[PDB]
Amino acid sequence: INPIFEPFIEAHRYKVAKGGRGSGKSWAIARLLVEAARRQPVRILCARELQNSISDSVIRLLEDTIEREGYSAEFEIQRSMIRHLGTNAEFMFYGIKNNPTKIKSLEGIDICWVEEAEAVTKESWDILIPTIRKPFSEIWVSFNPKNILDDTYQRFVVNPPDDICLLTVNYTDNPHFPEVLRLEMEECKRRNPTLYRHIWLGEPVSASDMAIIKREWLEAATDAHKKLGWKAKGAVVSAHDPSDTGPDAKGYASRHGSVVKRIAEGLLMDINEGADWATSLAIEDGADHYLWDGDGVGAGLRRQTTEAFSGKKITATMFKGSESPFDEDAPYQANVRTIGDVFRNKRAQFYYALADRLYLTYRAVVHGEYADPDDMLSFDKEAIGEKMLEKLFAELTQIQRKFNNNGKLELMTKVEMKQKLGIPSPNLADALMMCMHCPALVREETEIYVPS
Ligand SMILES: Nc1ncnc2c1ncn2[C@@H]1O[C@H](COP(=O)(O)OP(=O)(O)OP(O)(O)=S)[C@@H](O)[C@H]1O
Ligand SMILES: [Mg+2]
Repeated sequence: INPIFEPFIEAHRYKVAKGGRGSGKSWAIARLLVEAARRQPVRILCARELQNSISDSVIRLLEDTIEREGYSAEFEIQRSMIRHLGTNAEFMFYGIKNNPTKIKSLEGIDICWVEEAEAVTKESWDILIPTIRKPFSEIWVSFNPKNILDDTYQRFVVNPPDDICLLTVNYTDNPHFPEVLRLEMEECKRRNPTLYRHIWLGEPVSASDMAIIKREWLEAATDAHKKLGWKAKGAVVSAHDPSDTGPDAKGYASRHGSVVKRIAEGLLMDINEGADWATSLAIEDGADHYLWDGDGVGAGLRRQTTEAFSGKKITATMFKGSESPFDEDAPYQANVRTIGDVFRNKRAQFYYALADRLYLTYRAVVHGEYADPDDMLSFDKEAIGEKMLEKLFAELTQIQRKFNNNGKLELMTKVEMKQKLGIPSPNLADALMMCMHCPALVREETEIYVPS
């Protein structure tokens, strides 16, 4: 029984163990709760976010603990209950999302153990915590941190309650760390060091101090046009990131003026299938302007792209993020500082156009500061879909500035991100970034004109 957990023996309203995989927190807590039940007539609620069947709960772990220590003859074991025959202590097992009503009605709970608590949503906490209201009752929590902004992390680490005993552990704190897990761990440490730190050292995902777009801006910008009462006006712009020859999904983004309407991923496609997919989406979206990344495997797509739009007045622009910024000799607008003095290249230029729109939108939504909707950006959540919106947000928050020896704004490249961060190429984020750019001049009545 790892001495690190000794503080959980003392009385505290909150006992929270956070750590990486194989750290021993589950075995330690099960052991302590079993020893408590042997000695006090405690009612113990074992809760989790989702319990689709009893096998998803800790009941088996508790049974194994009982048998391991040789306490079997002291207990009654049923499908969904464990009871001590001497104290009448009782364990019960419920999923919060499954049985919210049952949970609210439970009486006399002395200890609540929330396991796998990283999955527990704010709404679940808000249901569960008020029910554990007996004087001297305790809430025990074990979790492997996910994102620093997830409720469980915010609730117990960043903005903690009174009387919390917080322990942080990892596999190095587990004197019984088994070989099978050690092998997985060392394998991971070598293959993906960043992932290893998250999984095995229990470090939550959080924003780099070099990140350019904050999660909270993206949350505010979600349906900002509904929140603030404006609607989409402008051209429809679509963009395609053809990715590479690797596994990473291709990307597509489309907006109608300041309202983003579609974020799509292209899986198991070659370069031509991907271009066909993306140009078809652009047509379906009624695009006036289409861009695609020409810096890599996309450099040869011009003919297929313009062919796909034949007969339709849709501009087609090859975006090369490595090029000097668009309009680089023009004055920069937030002796004269030019756009070219500020941005190293187009990739930086348009990622900052995106970030600037998002920040303005954030200040409008959250701080009530006025801004022209044309300068904002809103995500139409119903149109895009929660699933793809979340995928996009997870990529956008990883886009990082890097040091630049001429004091220009420059971002880590997709290749660098994969190498350093151990993540797939952020192709949805790049597709969205590219649709920030509108270099082709057009009118219903006129030619397409591409100044340069
Ligand atoms: N007190 C102990 N005695 C014997 N073996 C232990 C003990 N504590 C941990 N272990 C072993 O270490 C392994 C991991 O412990 P766990 O408690 O399951 O860690 P964990 O932090 O809950 O892992 P995650 O986040 O579930 S993968 C167990 O499967 C046991 O094999
Ligand atoms: Mg565990």
